[PDB]
Amino acid sequence: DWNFEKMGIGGLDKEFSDIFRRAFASRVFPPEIVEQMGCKHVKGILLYGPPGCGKTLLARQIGKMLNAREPKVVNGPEILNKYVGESEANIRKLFADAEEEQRRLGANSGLHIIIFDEIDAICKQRGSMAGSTGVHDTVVNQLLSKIDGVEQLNNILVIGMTNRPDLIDEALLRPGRLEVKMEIGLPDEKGRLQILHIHTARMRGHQLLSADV
Amino acid sequence: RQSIINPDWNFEKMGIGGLDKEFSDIFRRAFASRVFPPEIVEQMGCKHVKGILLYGPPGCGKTLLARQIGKMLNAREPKVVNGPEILNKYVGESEANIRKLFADAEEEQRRLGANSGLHIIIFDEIDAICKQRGSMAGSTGVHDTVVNQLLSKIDGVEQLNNILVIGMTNRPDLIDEALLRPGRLEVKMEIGLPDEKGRLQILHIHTARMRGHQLLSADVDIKELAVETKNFSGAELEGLVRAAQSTAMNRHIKASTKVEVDMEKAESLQVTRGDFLASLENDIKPAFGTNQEDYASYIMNGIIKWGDPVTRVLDDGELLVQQTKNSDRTPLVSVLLEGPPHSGKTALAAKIAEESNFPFIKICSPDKMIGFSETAKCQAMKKIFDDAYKSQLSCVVVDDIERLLDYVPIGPRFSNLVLQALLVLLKKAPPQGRKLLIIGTTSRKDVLQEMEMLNAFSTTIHVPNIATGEQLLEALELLGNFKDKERTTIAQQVKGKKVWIGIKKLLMLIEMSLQMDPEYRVRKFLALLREEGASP
Amino acid sequence: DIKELAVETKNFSGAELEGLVRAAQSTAMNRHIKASTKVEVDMEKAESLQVTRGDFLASLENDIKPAFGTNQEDYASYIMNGIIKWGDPVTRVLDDGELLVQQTKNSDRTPLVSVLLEGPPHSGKTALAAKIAEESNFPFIKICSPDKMIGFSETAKCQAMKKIFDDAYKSQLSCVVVDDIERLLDYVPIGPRFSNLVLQALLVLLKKAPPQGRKLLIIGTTSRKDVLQEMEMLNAFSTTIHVPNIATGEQLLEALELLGNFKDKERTTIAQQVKGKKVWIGIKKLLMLIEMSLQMDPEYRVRKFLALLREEGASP
Amino acid sequence: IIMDSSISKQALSEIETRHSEIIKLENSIRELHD
Ligand SMILES: Nc1ncnc2c1ncn2[C@@H]1O[C@H](COP(=O)(O)OP(=O)(O)OP(=O)(O)O)[C@@H](O)[C@H]1O
Ligand SMILES: Nc1ncnc2c1ncn2[C@@H]1O[C@H](COP(=O)(O)OP(=O)(O)OP(=O)(O)O)[C@@H](O)[C@H]1O
Ligand SMILES: Nc1ncnc2c1ncn2[C@@H]1O[C@H](COP(=O)(O)OP(=O)(O)O)[C@@H](O)[C@H]1O
Ligand SMILES: Nc1ncnc2c1ncn2[C@@H]1O[C@H](COP(=O)(O)OP(=O)(O)O)[C@@H](O)[C@H]1O
Ligand SMILES: [Mg+2]
Ligand SMILES: [Mg+2]
Ligand SMILES: [Mg+2]
Ligand SMILES: [Mg+2]
Repeated sequence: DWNFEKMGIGGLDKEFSDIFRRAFASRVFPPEIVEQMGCKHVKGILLYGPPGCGKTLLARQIGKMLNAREPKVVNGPEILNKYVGESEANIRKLFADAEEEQRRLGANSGLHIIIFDEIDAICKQRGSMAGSTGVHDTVVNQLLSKIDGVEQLNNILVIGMTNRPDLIDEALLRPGRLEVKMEIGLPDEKGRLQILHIHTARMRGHQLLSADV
Repeated sequence: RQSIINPDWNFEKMGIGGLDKEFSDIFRRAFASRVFPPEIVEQMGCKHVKGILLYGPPGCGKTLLARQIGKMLNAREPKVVNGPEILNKYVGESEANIRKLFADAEEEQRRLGANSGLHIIIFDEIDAICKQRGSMAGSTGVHDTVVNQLLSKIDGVEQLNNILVIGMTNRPDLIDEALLRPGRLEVKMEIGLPDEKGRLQILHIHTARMRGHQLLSADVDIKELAVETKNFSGAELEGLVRAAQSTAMNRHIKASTKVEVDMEKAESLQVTRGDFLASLENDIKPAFGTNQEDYASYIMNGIIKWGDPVTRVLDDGELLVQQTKNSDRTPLVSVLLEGPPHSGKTALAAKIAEESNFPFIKICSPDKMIGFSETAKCQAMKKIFDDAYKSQLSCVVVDDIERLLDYVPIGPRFSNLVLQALLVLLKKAPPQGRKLLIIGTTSRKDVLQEMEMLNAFSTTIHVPNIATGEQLLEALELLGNFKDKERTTIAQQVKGKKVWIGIKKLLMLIEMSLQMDPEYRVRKFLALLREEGASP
Repeated sequence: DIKELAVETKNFSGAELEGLVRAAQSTAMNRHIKASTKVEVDMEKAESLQVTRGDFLASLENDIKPAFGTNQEDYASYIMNGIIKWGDPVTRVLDDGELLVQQTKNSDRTPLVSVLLEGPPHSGKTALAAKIAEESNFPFIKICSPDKMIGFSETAKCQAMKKIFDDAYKSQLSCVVVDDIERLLDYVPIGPRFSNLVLQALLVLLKKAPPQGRKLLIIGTTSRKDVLQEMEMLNAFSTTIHVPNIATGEQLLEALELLGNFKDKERTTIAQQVKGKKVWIGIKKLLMLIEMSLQMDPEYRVRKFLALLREEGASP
Repeated sequence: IIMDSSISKQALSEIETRHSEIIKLENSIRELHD
């Protein structure tokens, strides 16, 4: 029981058709045909644009749109400890449930969502030409080694929100990990009309808005 | 002898295409002595190799090859390390974790002697822990201890003969030197971009199940896809096929505000060429290939032929391209395009580059280096050229050389590191038999000649301005502006004089003279032209 | 033959030799196997396995590479298109180099000798130091070129040069090449500007005798002699050698004949219009005008070559 | 502005008779043996 009219979003009526054509299209078709096709589902999305334009809203709404289990949340720089080898434990703890479910059952586990906020904060470019950045290298490696690795996962999906698309490590933005990327820009007139309607509908309901407005 | 190889393993089952030579080499050097009868090996008295390393650009098939080779051998299961997964905070616990990997082989050797089974160990992302033994100054020191433990356990006082270690990395220059001698890690391989046959084999491999169930329409032709995509890695091909399938499936599904599926279209499901072309145009974008956006921001308003001097530049560019494509003894040729300012010399370079059909084309322009220091500019240029060195052909454009050096007439002043990193990069030949071509643009030739930078460049082409009034009339006619009697009067006032104006300035004078009423456009145009035409 | 392998391998350590032997064994063994859809090993030809010398050379040239000193790849990279003989001025340089290298091995009063090759640009100096270094058959040979130090600051260049020179004090006798000096210590006519630390390091390293009883030979190349003379550096080098350009029609004809281009009638056609004047062109440019010319139709070839040569016309 | 730190722990000489079994010793001495 869900329709877009109850989502609460207004204006991003075209930047949502794609995200429901490349990320979820292969989980609603009859399973037998998809199995006969032998394809693998996408496991990443990246949203970017100016600040304060409706990004986190899409995250919550997409998270609760599916029957998926309740989203986890990593709050950017909340995974930086001080002892040696403590950030990696925090990173690894996210995929424990996914791995356990993938091992127990097979091709039947429910979708697991991991909402990643301020991706640019930690996932900086690894760099080269001698010199060690510090702890960022280890975190980046431990992250790149889990989404795609010797052991295969097919019941996960990662969402990343940031406003600087050209400060993220290039090895992370390749087909197979964080493939689909979208831009959410300022809205034109119709967007403003829909936004105002959505935000004033409640008051208009109870005859609390004068007819002069 | 129970064959180390699994009783049933055929190369067709592995599913790897385009890596035949590398796999043959690996099998020959790391598996040959375990399949030959044992008595002759005992007589010869040799010790088996115990190391393999893989490196290359991301997304070319390293972890696939490692996993498949690990699965080939029917002897136990691999022991994986997922990166920096062996690390703790208590003193002296990383070394214990490292030591727990080799324990089983140590125990088994003594019990069984010389009939043990191969024990494999995979070291995904090796460059996270093993680095130069003393290049990390300031840390607690776990790196040095880990490196020493690994070195002392692979080849120490006691000897093992039933292990095999595989490593993967993207930067095969930070790894320790003492770990890459003929004792520990011998066979080192590079996984590079495939050629036409590799792409054909990969596309055959991936789109096979769909062929089995008649889910692929006969309209599709594989050879066209193989030829049409150049410098695509395997992951990009997989993404292309997946995007095509996704579009085909989404075609049938109906409605988004209320999910609905129609079985009538579902039963008859097929993918056609149109989906493939749409996916190629819109979704997938290679990294080592050519992009269609670089040529839409520089050559903005097409190229018109206002006279004779326009065709000569293109012809000479074609001649240079042909020279660099079909000859040896000359694998690196460069050319300099120069002329007065506002003449249109940054569009001709782009057009010449685009008309070459080279797989790899790149433009290095100062638009993307605002505020950078000297070192940042040097690093950026070095990275561009390093990427260019990884293809069979290439073409690199250097735009507005005088702005890279940071020149200024007063003083004068400029950067020196950039000048040298540019002067020594115009004579370094590419590795092996790989070609290259460099096209530079400038507007002040004398200053460059005074810097002794005219020896590096192998030739020079001159881009002239509009000189004869007839050329101006031709340009005005071709641009689609004042015509009929208006044209006539302009001619009457222009033929009896000389004109000296660039082509980028005419497009601005015309547009500036069109904002008046429809009675004074000609007069304003002539006044502006007279005020601007300082014939030198 | 064991002695051939002993002589060929240079700067090998024991592990390297063991690896070479093992690789040769594996290559010899691989013939019997048939890595078809199923792995098969022949049991008839087996027991007749024999290791041949060709296998040893193949393993040497494909699957083993030492890590102390230069290797054939660098030599093939620098001296690229061979060393032709366009006249007498080619043999003189090699003879002088031979005399110098002979001196730096049978004497003890002078355990350090330095020489400098000078001439006009695009004349073939970096491909005559390599040949002299190679023909000496010294145990340790290293080349210090500035294309491996792109973007380095002054200190990094100093450290790299110091390390390369320290690697040469732990051998019995060695040769070191410093090519393109004018680019090691950045120089640009405007100003002038340059690095001072590099100049001081070089000027102190060129007069530092090695430990007791060991010898060294330094060969340096440059293109602008006068600037070096003006830095008070040209009284530190022991001697000097001059590398000239093609300066006569007969030498141009000889070079064209030996390179293998413009044969038969076209050669006489060129001779007609070339014998009536003198020429001034280096040997590296002459290998580029030829390639530029050989791109037109089967006809209209000599015309373009002569035109390009005429345009590139100057003199001292 | 960064410094990763390692730690070292120590065990405790857990004693069964340092409390609640000194009372049990009394229950064994003053009561059971009495
Ligand atoms: N025949 C032509 N040749 C070149 N450019 C042309 C021609 N016809 C039209 N143009 C347009 O003229 C402009 C060419 O000059 P451009 O805008 O690239 O600047 P430029 O020559 O690099 O200038 P600057 O020297 O000031 O950096 C482009 O808009 C190009 O579309
Ligand atoms: N007799 C010869 N002597 C030297 N080089 C020759 C001779 N014959 C052919 N060559 C070729 O000439 C080239 C050597 O010239 P090289 O590029 O080293 O000149 P250079 O003076 O060092 O240049 P620059 O100062 O511009 O860097 C090589 O291709 C070599 O094959
Ligand atoms: N497309 C939209 N339609 C309706 N409201 C929006 C939209 N985009 C943003 N908003 C409003 O912005 C507020 C906060 O947005 P927020 O999630 O903070 O965006 P961001 O995370 O990009 O700053 C929400 O309360 C919401 O009402
Ligand atoms: N030679 C190949 N043959 C077939 N598929 C390949 C080949 N190389 C890469 N691929 C495909 O592309 C992907 C490569 O990713 P992978 O190699 O696992 O990552 P990485 O390159 O970082 O090791 C795989 O999913 C595989 O399907
Ligand atoms: Mg937010
Ligand atoms: Mg991988
Ligand atoms: Mg320009
Ligand atoms: Mg030189």
